[PDB]
Amino acid sequence: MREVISIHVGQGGIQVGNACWELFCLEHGIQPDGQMPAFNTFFSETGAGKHVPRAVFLDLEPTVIDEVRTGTYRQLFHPEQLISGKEDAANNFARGHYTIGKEIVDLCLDRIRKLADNCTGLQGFLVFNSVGGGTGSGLGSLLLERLSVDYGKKSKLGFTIYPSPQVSTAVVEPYNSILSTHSLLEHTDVAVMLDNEAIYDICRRNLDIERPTYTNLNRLIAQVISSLTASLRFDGALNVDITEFQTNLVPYPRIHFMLSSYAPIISAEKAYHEQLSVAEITNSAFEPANMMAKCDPRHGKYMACSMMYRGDVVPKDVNASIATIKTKRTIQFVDWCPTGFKVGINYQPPTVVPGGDLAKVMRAVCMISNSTAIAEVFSRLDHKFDLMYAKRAFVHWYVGEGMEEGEFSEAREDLAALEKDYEEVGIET
Amino acid sequence: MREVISIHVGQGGIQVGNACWELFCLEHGIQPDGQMPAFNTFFSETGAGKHVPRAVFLDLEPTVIDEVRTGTYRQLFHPEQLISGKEDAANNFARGHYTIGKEIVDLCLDRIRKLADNCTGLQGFLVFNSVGGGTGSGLGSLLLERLSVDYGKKSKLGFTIYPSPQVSTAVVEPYNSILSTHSLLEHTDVAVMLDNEAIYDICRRNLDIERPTYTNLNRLIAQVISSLTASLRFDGALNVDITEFQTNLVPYPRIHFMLSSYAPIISAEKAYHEQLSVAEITNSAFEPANMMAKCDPRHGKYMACSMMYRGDVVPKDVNASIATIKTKRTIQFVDWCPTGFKVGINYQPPTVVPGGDLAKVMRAVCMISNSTAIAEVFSRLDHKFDLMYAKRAFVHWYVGEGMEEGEFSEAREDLAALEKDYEEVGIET
Amino acid sequence: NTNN
Amino acid sequence: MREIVHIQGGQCGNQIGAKFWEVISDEHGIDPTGTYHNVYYNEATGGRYVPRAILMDLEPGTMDSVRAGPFGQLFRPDNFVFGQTGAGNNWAKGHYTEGAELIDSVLDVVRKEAEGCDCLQGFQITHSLGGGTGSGMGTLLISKVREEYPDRIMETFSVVPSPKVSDTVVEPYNATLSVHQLVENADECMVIDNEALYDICFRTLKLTTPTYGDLNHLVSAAMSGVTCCLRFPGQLNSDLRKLAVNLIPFPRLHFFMIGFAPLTSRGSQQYRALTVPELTQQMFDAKNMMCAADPRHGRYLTASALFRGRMSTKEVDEQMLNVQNKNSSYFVEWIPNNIKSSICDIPPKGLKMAVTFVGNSTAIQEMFKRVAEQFTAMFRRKAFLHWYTGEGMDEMEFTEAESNMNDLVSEYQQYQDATA
Amino acid sequence: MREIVHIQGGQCGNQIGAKFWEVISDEHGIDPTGTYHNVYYNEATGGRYVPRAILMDLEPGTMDSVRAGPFGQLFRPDNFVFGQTGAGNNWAKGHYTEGAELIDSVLDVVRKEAEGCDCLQGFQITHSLGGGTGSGMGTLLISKVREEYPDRIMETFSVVPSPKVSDTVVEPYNATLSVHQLVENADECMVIDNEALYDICFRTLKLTTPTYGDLNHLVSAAMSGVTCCLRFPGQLNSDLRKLAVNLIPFPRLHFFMIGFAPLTSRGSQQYRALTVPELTQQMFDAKNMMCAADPRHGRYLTASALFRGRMSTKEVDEQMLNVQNKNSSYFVEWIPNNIKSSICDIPPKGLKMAVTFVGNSTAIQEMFKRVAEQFTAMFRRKAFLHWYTGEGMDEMEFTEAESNMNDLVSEYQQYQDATA
Ligand SMILES: Nc1nc2c(ncn2[C@@H]2O[C@H](COP(=O)(O)OP(=O)(O)OP(=O)(O)O)[C@@H](O)[C@H]2O)c(=O)[nH]1
Ligand SMILES: Nc1nc2c(ncn2[C@@H]2O[C@H](COP(=O)(O)OP(=O)(O)OP(=O)(O)O)[C@@H](O)[C@H]2O)c(=O)[nH]1
Ligand SMILES: Nc1nc2c(ncn2[C@@H]2O[C@H](COP(=O)(O)OP(=O)(O)O)[C@@H](O)[C@H]2O)c(=O)[nH]1
Ligand SMILES: Nc1nc2c(ncn2[C@@H]2O[C@H](COP(=O)(O)OP(=O)(O)O)[C@@H](O)[C@H]2O)c(=O)[nH]1
Ligand SMILES: [Mg+2]
Ligand SMILES: [Mg+2]
Repeated sequence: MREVISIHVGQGGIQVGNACWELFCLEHGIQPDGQMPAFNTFFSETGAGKHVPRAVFLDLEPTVIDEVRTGTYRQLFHPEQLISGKEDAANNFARGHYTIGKEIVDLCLDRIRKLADNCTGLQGFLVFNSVGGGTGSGLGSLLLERLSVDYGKKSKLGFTIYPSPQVSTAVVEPYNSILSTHSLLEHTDVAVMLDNEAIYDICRRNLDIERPTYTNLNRLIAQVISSLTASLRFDGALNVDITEFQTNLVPYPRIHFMLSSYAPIISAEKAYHEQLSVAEITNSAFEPANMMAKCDPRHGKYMACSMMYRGDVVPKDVNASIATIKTKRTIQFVDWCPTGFKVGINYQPPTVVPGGDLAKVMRAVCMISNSTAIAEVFSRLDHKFDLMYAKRAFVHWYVGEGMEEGEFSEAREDLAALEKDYEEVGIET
Repeated sequence: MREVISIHVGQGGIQVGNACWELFCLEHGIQPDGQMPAFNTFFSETGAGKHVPRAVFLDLEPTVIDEVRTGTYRQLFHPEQLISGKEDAANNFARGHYTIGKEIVDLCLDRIRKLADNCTGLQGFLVFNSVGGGTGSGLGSLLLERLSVDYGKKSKLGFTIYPSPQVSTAVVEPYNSILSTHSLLEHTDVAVMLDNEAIYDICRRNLDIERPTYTNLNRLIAQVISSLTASLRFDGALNVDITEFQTNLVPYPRIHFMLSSYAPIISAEKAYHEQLSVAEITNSAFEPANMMAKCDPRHGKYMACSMMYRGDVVPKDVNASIATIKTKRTIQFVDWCPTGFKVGINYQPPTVVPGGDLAKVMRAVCMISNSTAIAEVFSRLDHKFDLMYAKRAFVHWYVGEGMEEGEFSEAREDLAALEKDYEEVGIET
Repeated sequence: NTNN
Repeated sequence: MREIVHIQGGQCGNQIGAKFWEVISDEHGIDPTGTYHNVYYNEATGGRYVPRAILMDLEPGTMDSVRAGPFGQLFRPDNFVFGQTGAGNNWAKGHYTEGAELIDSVLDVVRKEAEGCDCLQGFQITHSLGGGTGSGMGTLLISKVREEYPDRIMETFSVVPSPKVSDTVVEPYNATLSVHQLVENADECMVIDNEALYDICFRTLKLTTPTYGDLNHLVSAAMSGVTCCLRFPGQLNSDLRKLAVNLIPFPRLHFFMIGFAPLTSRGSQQYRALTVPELTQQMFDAKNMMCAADPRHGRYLTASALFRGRMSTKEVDEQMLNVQNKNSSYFVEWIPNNIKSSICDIPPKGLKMAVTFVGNSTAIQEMFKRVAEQFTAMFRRKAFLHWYTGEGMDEMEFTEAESNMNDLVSEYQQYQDATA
Repeated sequence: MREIVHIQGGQCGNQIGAKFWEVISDEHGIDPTGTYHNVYYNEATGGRYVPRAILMDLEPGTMDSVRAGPFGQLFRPDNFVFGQTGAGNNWAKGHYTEGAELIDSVLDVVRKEAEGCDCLQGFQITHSLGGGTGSGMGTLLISKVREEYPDRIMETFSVVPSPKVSDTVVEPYNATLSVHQLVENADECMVIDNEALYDICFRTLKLTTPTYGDLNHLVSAAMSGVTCCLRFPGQLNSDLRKLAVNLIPFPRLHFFMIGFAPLTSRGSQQYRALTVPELTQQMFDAKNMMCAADPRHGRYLTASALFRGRMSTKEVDEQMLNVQNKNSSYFVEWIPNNIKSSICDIPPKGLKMAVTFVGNSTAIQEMFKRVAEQFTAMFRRKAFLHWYTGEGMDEMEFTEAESNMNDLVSEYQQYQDATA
């Protein structure tokens, strides 16, 4: 009766969505044939046997969508919910937001409407898009504006892949990241900053694999997403719906950029060796080594922490461990938020994807945090912006696509104001 | 004790009639030999053994009537209902309205009279005329007038293949189309504008056939005809007699030009991944994209909307779905018609044509909409007329066949006076 | 054909 | 039931007619004896078929010409009328003194041939416009038969003189004198000129030695395709009259242009998969038409295209729409949707796809302009004029003919430049 | 879908393009008959394949080549637009006088070939800079097509002559003349020389007699590896426009350097590894590029690296970051993260990895300088000018052309001086 929509726009969004749908079909026990031998949240039964997933796949480049149309999951999805364009985004935000973005987003809205009408208790939206990309920013922002002006009260929670402050996969990330940030600032209620670098040092320090590949990253993000949605999916002692999140972790309607963390993250070599106690698992959840966003949480001060436990969980030792964590001097919250921890519990352990470098374990903690240190990211990112707009580098590629030249300034200006608030909160009274 | 009489004049009429008799014969279990290995509404027994259809097939080019005289149905139609002359219509109205038909109308009317002498519960007539042509336009209008002055009270529907909006199949079309529309204004109670442009679009997108042909077009037209006549033919929890349409959808005496639609016209695959209940089926039935005619109902008001459902249909969902579809704000009705809905129910699921592209499904809807946006079509068509009458182009091929020239003027202006109705009725009280 |  | 007599004239008209009859026999599966292995042929005792054509000329050379070539025994001697002298490239010697005494007889062989049909769709003529025999006799005959049967249409499959590569020295006089009368009592003057035929046969088939047989065969293929959609069933049928209605807006802008498709040589035959858009790109190319007039230099008043074979009608109509819409400049505005289509159901002998394009287009007034240029240049000096004025012709008829030609070209120009 | 056209003019252009079609046919698994054993090929009957390409020259001698060398039966017989006089090493003969006569036919073929596409991603041309046919006709064609298709983008692999190798004595003239407008309406000018290839095949591959065959093979393989990441599935895909943003900061600073990796001889192939560290150490040096311009005497405004095969994105990413923050001086500082990478999933035919290193640097400006050098010493004395002005081309143009060059090189030097 209650369910979520799943949108996957861009390149990285669609790959991580492929991994996420693999994990979802695996957990409930759904085969890639669509026939199966709780799914109301994600799937929908087709009258007799088969299941169609609630999902749309937007990308103007056919290559990845062609792959998924001829991959191992060619039979599951609906042949219309795989919407493909004909030209690349070319990492210039205006390309997927003004010129061709006007062409396919109306088709996306048609399909989304026809997919939501066949639902009853829809709750939110889970969009997936790298911001550094061209269509992952342009088309994503256009779609978000359309959905905001269309539905309204329905929550919206993106999971964006922000560029690392050190590793670079493009040279124009600052531009089409600032633009999509200024667009998404007021549309998506809860934007979880998922970085792409810290996951590498994570899977090098815990999984001990030296040469990791994007597929591992996508599997781990899929694990986080499943650990999140398990509350509406399954039963448990403390069910927490999706409309819970944007209610606990949004102090001010503008500051909502949260960073996540997941545990336990360990391969098989030490799995039997280490004990993985509830106290130690929630201690590893808080160590600054394994936060997906590249930040040292000690720099700032937390504002909200939602911890979701799944599997075998004993609430007494949970409370004891949380108390110890509250007494740790290395972490501390702002003064004006004494009740800092929100907790949910479920009745299901994780599931393992054959090939997933992770190991099977009875307990799992996914902890999301609205904090302050994350601010610095924007700052350093904003840094790059200056050293590009001080010489109008690459600007003509944008001005040639209809986007006004000076608009950048506004966006830049606005982010400065954002940073303003990330200092107006960290101050005591 | 209830039946119809179908006429198929012109070139397109005989084609769609071939397809429609194919569908009827293959639904009632009537072999193409006329022998069985409900039909009182369409066929009739010759005392014993074989069935014969109730129809008349006029043309002037001996091509198509011969092709059906030696095709697959050479031994089905009585050889006296296939009337072919000697010369050709040649796309000019006066050739099939003053010179050639001048005496062929006598034989046609005598045959129609001999048919009606045998009918026992005759309800109405179902003509078929591609007004873009010569004979279906001229001879069609002449036969319409002759029947209206001969019988009278009997209802008279029609299924005209108007010229498409954009694609071209002739150049003298806006002449012999405007003349037929002016001669069809009063004698016909129901005009159902069909256009080969929208159905090409549909066959391209929904039926997934990239290279369609008038065969598939006519298959779909036959499906629409049968889904409309199932009310009389077979049983239904809420039936309508075609004299229903004559009074539900003709508010003012002159305006009766409506557009048809059907659902779900979906391929095998694109329906295999689909729940496809009454809700989705009717929320797609109203879709302006897949209307048989060509217009933008989102840019106009609705005036009356009949919807005949067929198949195993639950009435509660019908009621709720019509409620929610009248809830929408983009679809609005005019002030003088608050109860802008008509429904019918037939327990006969749709029959599939063996070897047809259309997929088999239990629930189907057929919509006949008297709207006010279709008005603009006439204007657009009338538009073309002016760009030809500004220099008296092609008029000598008409004045040479006894047609008084001034006629054009009258029609061209009088049809324009038709606008006085439309742009008035779209205005609220 | 019978070109040549 | 929509039959067509096939009147010929002159040596070129006679050779073209023989080629056309043998090609039609090939399509309809006849052998050179007339046995199977009503619109064109007629039944005859013993299951034989004889063409419904008459063959007229002043010189008996063309008699032995149509006897020598294959399929010469299909015809009947009752339709072999032949003089003795030959007008020898003199127009008036086939229109006033010597030609006259034949046309009378020809009338007879037409009147006991037309009434042989029951529903006659019209005539069709095959002749030249420069040769005295063909031009003169065909003009007089067009006059007589339009006086006789005004209700039927008379296509004139005419071959206008080669504009630049002239083979005779008296072309302009004959062409002008003939066109002056053809513009009155004709309905479909589809012009052909050997310049365009050599252009096609050189730069589209790379052939070795193009003889007149190949040009006649190509014009034969086009001639057949023009009415094959009538000869056979189809998804959307046409005739000889629907073409006329959809091709002329005024009673004297009826001069056409012809094009055939497809045409390639073995090298290009290996490549270029066969598909309707390729056929469109081939037919609507400039140099791919039977008239030495780049059609871009004018506007298409209107143009019909007959397809042969099996295809998808949506593809046909969509290609037509795309091509009339993208190149809107070369087409004319004050008339909309000015292209027309038709589709048959039996393609030619082993040719999966075949297109015949007929277009009334104001890009052909240049041909008449240059022919009248040659005329008025050769007339200001009264050159080679005694040969004509000695045979009852005066010098006023030439001025009348040239002024009528200029009135026709002025009509083309005027109602090309019009707007809305 | 995102299809690409192929124009190849001039002797060197045609040679390299034939070799490139050979390498592609051997990559997609296409034997010389056109069978398997839309980005580049088009379908044809019987499953045959036609390379989408146009071959142009003013002397048809190159026909011999494109019909003798392997994969010669692939191209279309209509796609050979040849002249008869030959430009003969002079630019004027191929851009104002004679090339201006067949350039229109080349444009017609370009239109007939581009309309057959459904999503035309861009253009790519290959030609010399002194070769009259090549430089002249290619530059004229670029001008026309960019004035025709403003949305699409051209990526020309022009092969500039470096003076360290002496080929002809009039190169600087045609080189500067073509550069005057190649920086005008072209977006990716990947320059290639011959000195770099000689130094490569001598001191990098130990080859005995470096021959045009293997040089062309190498440059063609690089040309393929450039865009391969669109011909196959990839983890971080690209196209001909994701380079057109990452590698063009300003609408004229678009002159690219090309490098291929890996490159070794037999013994070296045996005794060495093929991994990210070794390929990276192999590609960022000076003499693994195809430009006789020492890059360590300048900087790189931006540098793209298209990897091919399969690897761990973290590994290549960390290697890029490390090679950047160690070569901080040789890179430009006023821009952040000036490097880019892009990974496909299919390695080439023969190895398990591949690396194409494309660079918008500020070192090749010096190249123009040295060429300009010769220009002055061939213009101050007005030497060898009596072959250009004698063909309609006004001398004045030349002067301002050189002026334009200055601006170009000026920009580069200016951007070498910028800070923050
Ligand atoms: N977490 C994760 N990120 C990815 C993955 N693949 C690509 N990315 C990120 O995608 C970003 C590159 O921009 P794209 O998303 O490819 O550009 P686009 O807007 O989708 O459109 P295109 O330019 O046509 O690719 C990089 O920052 C990648 O880190 C993946 O599999 N997992
Ligand atoms: N739905 C449908 N429309 C057709 C078909 N065939 C032709 N049409 C349309 O009918 C029109 C053709 O004009 P015709 O009907 O052939 O002209 P006519 O009145 O019959 O005159 P004659 O050909 O002399 O008999 C065009 O608009 C066609 O799109 C068909 O098979 N199915
Ligand atoms: N395609 C074709 N053209 C011809 C033929 N014969 C002549 N022509 C041209 O037509 C013009 C003269 O026609 P011709 O038949 O010789 O005059 P006639 O003797 O009065 O019939 C000249 O331009 C000839 O070149 C022919 O057999 N085939
Ligand atoms: N890598 C390579 N370069 C060549 C080759 N042939 C010619 N070049 C260069 O091409 C330069 C001039 O271009 P070219 O096309 O030969 O002149 P054109 O054909 O007479 O207009 C010559 O000076 C050569 O240096 C070759 O086979 N391989
Ligand atoms: Mg992308
Ligand atoms: Mg008709």
